[PDB]
Amino acid sequence: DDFELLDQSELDQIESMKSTYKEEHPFEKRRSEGEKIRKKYPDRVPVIVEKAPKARIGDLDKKKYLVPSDLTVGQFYFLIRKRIHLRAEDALFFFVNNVIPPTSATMGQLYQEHHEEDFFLYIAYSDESVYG
Repeated sequence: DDFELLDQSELDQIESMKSTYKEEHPFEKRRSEGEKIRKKYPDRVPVIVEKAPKARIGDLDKKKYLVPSDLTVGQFYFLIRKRIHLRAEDALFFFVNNVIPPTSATMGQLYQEHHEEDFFLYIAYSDESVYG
């Protein structure tokens, strides 16, 4: 009948993606490490990469990556996929705040828009194209 007005704010209402890393490392320790690493490497951003709970592909043992601010999401996909156990026929998707980012985005763009108050950017991955 009538139009439905979609609002960007809806994206922000979803609950945060799971992060064992956040839960098991006290906030102040994370924030101190993130601030220090940002000062040390002004051309890089610190990223935490974790499996979405519903993902059906292999887990990732190493979570902490320091990435060039100009690396693109497509390049990051290549590098991270190399480290996960999945079939060539398995898919791989990344999520930042529950949303799949563009292949063309840079890690510095994602970091500026989405880093948390500990100065880390959190990315989840799944073989499914929805976070859960």
